[PDB]
Amino acid sequence: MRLERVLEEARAKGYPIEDNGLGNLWVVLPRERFKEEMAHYKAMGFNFLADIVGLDYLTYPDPRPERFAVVYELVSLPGWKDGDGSRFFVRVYVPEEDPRLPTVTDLWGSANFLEREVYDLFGIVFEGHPDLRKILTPEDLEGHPLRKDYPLGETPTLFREGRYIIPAEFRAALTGKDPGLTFYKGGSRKGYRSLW
Amino acid sequence: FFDDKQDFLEETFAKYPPEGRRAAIMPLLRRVQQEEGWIRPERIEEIARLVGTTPTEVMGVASFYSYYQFVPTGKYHLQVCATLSCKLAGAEELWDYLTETLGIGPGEVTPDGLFSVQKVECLGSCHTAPVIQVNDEPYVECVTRARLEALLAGLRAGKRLEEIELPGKCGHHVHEVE
Amino acid sequence: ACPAYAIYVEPAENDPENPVSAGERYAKVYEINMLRCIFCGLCEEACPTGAIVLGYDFEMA
Amino acid sequence: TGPILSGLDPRFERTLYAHVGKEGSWTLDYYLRHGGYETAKRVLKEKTPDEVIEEVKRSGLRGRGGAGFPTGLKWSFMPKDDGKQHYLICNADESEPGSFKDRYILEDVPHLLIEGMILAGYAIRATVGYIYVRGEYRRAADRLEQAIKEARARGYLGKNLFGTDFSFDLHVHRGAGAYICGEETALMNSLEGLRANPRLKPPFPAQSGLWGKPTTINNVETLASVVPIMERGADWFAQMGTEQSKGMKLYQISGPVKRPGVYELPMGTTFRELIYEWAGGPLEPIQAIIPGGSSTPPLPFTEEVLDTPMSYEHLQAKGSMLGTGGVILIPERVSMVDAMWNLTRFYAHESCGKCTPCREGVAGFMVNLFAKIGTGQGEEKDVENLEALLPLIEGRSFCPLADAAVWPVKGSLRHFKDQYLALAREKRPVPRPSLWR
Amino acid sequence: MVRVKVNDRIVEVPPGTSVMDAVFHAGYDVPLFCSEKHLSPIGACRMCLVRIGLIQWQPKLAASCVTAVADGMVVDTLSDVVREAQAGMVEFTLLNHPLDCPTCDKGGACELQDRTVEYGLYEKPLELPVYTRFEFTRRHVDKHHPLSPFVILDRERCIHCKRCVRYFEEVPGDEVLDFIERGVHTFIGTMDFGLPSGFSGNITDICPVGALLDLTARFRARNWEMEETPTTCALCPV
Amino acid sequence: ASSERELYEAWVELLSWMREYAQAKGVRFEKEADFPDFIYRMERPYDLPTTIMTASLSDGLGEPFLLADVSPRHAKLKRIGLRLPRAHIHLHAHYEPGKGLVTGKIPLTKERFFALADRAREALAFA
Ligand SMILES: NC(=O)C1=CN([C@@H]2O[C@H](COP(=O)(O)OP(=O)(O)OC[C@H]3O[C@@H](n4cnc5c(N)ncnc54)[C@H](O)[C@@H]3O)[C@@H](O)[C@H]2O)C=CC1
Ligand SMILES: Cc1cc2nc3c(=O)[nH]c(=O)nc-3n(C[C@H](O)[C@H](O)[C@H](O)COP(=O)(O)O)c2cc1C
Ligand code: SF4
Ligand code: SF4
Ligand code: SF4
Ligand code: SF4
Ligand code: FES
Ligand code: FES
Repeated sequence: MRLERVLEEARAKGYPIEDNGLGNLWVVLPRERFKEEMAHYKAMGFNFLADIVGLDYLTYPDPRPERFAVVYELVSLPGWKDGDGSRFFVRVYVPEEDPRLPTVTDLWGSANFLEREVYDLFGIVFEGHPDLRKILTPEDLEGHPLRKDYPLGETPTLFREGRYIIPAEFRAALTGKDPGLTFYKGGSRKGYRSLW
Repeated sequence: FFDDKQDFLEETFAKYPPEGRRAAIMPLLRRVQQEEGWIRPERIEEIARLVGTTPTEVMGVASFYSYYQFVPTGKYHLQVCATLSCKLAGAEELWDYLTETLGIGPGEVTPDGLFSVQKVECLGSCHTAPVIQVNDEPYVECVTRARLEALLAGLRAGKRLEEIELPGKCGHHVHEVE
Repeated sequence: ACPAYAIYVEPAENDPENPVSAGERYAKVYEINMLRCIFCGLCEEACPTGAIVLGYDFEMA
Repeated sequence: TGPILSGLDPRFERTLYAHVGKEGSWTLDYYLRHGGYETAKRVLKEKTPDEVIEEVKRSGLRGRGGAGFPTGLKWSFMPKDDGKQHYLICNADESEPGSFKDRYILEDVPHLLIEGMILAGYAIRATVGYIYVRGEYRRAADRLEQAIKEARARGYLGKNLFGTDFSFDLHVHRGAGAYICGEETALMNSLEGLRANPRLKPPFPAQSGLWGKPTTINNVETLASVVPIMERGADWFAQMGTEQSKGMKLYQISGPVKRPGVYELPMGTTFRELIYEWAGGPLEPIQAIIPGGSSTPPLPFTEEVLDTPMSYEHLQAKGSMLGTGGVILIPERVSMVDAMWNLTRFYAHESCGKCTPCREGVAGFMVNLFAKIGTGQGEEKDVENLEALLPLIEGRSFCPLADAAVWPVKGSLRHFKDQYLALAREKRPVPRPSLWR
Repeated sequence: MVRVKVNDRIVEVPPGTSVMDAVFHAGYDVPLFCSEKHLSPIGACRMCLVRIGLIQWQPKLAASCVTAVADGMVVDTLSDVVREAQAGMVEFTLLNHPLDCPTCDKGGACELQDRTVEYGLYEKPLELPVYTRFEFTRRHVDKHHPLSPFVILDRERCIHCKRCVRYFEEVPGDEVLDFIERGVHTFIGTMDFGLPSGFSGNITDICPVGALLDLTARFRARNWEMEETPTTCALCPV
Repeated sequence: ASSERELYEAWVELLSWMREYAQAKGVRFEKEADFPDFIYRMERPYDLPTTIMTASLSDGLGEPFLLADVSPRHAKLKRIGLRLPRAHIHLHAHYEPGKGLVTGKIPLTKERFFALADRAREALAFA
């Protein structure tokens, strides 16, 4: 139920509403308007902040506005007094030039560790966080390594006669950006959704 | 060959433009076919060489049709009609008798070296079904059980196929049921 | 198919007169790296002839 | 009969087959004493090219070897010379089972043809003609060469024919048997001496053909029929048939029927007149009739079928087509299955291999289906299979052979379905009784 | 220039360029097996059927390669009648084609293979699987026959594309390859022994299936496994 | 039909003639194919007493002059075929209970086959 006043609002305010027919809804908020919007959600009965996913759209094949976008999942915890189950995503585009972004530490306590993680793994400097420090990655590895120009890093598999396999060239599965082995992909292989 | 037969070549090269040379393949092939009763590889190398294109080309053209034979054939290359009209009048049973009399499969030659058997599709002598054509010499029109056995027994005895007598008639361009 | 890159297969052309492989191509080198192995059955499922079929052992070291 | 109307004319006279069956019919001089080359003598020096179009354009003679853009029209598309000598190719290939009409034009009245090609030649500004005669007719090819030697000697072909600057010659060019050469584009390859395949149809013979240069192709009958036309008139012509389908036509017949052969009949004559009056009536009671050619759907033996007028514009509308008028009559001592069985075993022979739909589909799938049904190792399932294959083939091929190979088997499942379902569901082969005379 | 519309996106595309290109230009996608870059279309494989309206849809489905564009034309790739026909032609092509994939050296890069998984599978969401409908005996002919010290030919593999014969006729100008029989028996063969041309080798890449393969590199490591290093020739001044 | 068994024993026979001919005439034998349904067999039982689906006698330079294929185990309308390439000969040996292995109606026997082979050899082969 709680959801609806957000939808009608987004439509009113010119904020796009992306939608998959997969039971997920995203709402695109720009960076400027974020903090106050995110304030309204907490008032509006969305208790519980489940996820913070940093997304890197460096080699995605259809165009995208900005390189990095984070996405929060806010939830209304059903079974509780004002529980409702109104769950929805919020996406927020962030440039590659400036990595700024409003913290939500003062609106959920989930935020504390999670937003730290995304700083570590993707290069996003979170405005006003009580602490940023690297966590999962040691302080001895430069860069925020889960970005997409960064080598996964491979090491030969090794076998008796002096034969090695370099991992990355066995791998036969082809990225959708790639041309494929034959002249061109088409058909099913740019995506196939079996009919219901 | 056509080494000593240069008028025949000159005749067929005159019929077509000097750049339409590949045309010559149809008549030239058919000449080799008749005179030796089949076409062997070397011949095809000459035909090619003459017409100004590689052997491989000429092989492809030659192999297209269904008149030609690239294996040895008997004296009387029997080209039996076996398409609809003829089937309907019982070409089937003719083909049983013929083949079981002579005793050979197709691609084989009768022990005499006088008789090859071979299917073919329609000959356009449907009114006078069934019918066979023996080499390039006109169609043995009709084939009644008598006419067949007569044709064979005569042919073994060295006559021509028009000099072996054959019961009935088979019409000029309309016929009447016997 | 393997997710460790643990199977090294050098193929080779079957001698026509003394077979060791039913088809016409065979395995001149087959080495399998156990230390990298994770234990699957994706191998076994993928080999379309049912050639490689996971065993009954564990007593190795 | 009556004015500009179909049915047997009571004032009719045979024209094209006015000597055929008799002999001395391939003496140039016999032909001459019956007004040989007269019609040419007049036309070349008197009439303009435009008239020899227009006359035929009014006579309304549509195609001749099974359909065809009106003889009159097919001729309009020529450029009328821009440095390219035109060529007239007579398709005297006559495969198409049951057809044998053209045969006799070459054998018995050759000199008729030659004149027709002199007329036609002049109309489309040509100076060379090829006649491509079937690869199994030797008699016809000898008899044709003979006429051309006569005619060539005395200057009825040669240089400066009657005061015009046309010089037009013909050549015989012996085929070698291959039905696919019957299509006009295959033919161009055949003459050019390259393996018989068709070629792309967005150009048409008119703007490029034989060694690139504009060709016009007509069926023998059509070419012969130009001569009466120019002599007697489109006005003489017009009295017959429905409007735009005129002339007489050599309907021919074969299979069981107490007279088989060629009946030079006025157009619009019904099956009844042909089958009973002319062809002497039936033998056994007829199961179905294959109306013209063999690239037509069969039509059941029925009154409403028998009374249908034979024409390209009533048989159009009766859900089949009309090939060369070469009927085959199908008796009930065989089942339809053995008829189409044999027919589609013919097409598999005459598949050329280029097209996917007809290589693998007809000559690879279909033959084997028929064989399975008609040996009785069958399944009901196969008749579902076989039916369902058909729309993938019909639509799409690179050459019109395929569509001719599906239509009979298409047609037999629309009307006669039961017989197929019979032999499958009870699992029994065909009954093949005696038929050898 | 000319307004062509593929499905839902509109494209400009210079006039005199065939439908096929306008399809691929639009981002929609269709098969192909007889055409190739620099060769010449002659529709033959009968794959690349789209439907065409100019508007009014035609009862005949044009083979994209052999029909030009025309102004204001709509061309439809994804349409129910189309998809059906594509399923068809794939299915026919595979009808005779010796099951031999794993041991074929054309590996993960067999143009037939890639088309099949893209477009294939004949009618029926499923609740019971559908696979083959052939159940007669396949074609069987010769295979793995060296034509030359550098080209092995496994004849039976072929789908009778015209690419190689076509190439030979146009490009080196030497004629050394052509089809033999007729109807279904057809197979490419030669009457010249050593395959003599200075450009024999090109057929290895060009042949869509795995009929013409480069003998010098047969059996050494499966196709996908190789590391593919772009570089430049240095053996001659070009 | 139960033809299955009867065809296969004949198929071994057919091969046998080819091996002798090969050493006799100075022409090679070459296996072409093995049954798919043997390679990709993977627990199945087995009946076929050989593994060779297609095999040929070659001139000696890798061009075949004689091809011989049996129908595989599963497929319907089973047959054994012969074919001389470049000369369109397509022969269909069936088996008929009450005769033997027949080319239609004529029995196929060794003498038959050897004669066929030599006419093939002589026209087409360059060895
Ligand atoms: N009588 C026989 O032997 C056979 C009969 N047929 C008939 O023949 C037909 C197929 O013959 P096609 O030549 O493919 O038919 P078509 O549709 O091409 O018309 C026949 C003639 O008209 C010409 N033509 C058509 N449109 C033209 C244009 N726009 N400009 C110039 N010329 C044009 C063709 O070149 C050909 O000479 C079948 O539909 C069937 O009715 C079919 C097979 C054999
Ligand atoms: C596969 C195929 C085969 C053909 N075979 C013949 C044939 O044997 N004889 C014929 O007269 N027309 C045949 N035709 C019809 C041709 O269109 C014909 O040769 C040509 O059109 C004659 O010129 P017309 O259409 O002006 O009469 C065939 C057409 C096709 C598609
Ligand atoms: S079980 Fe096989 S597939 Fe799996 S890691 Fe091991 S070697 Fe690889
Ligand atoms: S439809 Fe058949 S006979 Fe005609 S061109 Fe195609 S493969 Fe050849
Ligand atoms: S061998 Fe290859 S290139 Fe040649 S026709 Fe076949 S598939 Fe095409
Ligand atoms: S060419 Fe392709 S479809 Fe044929 S066996 Fe090889 S991998 Fe398979
Ligand atoms: S079907 Fe036999 S001559 Fe026509
Ligand atoms: S790519 Fe168009 S028919 Fe082949």
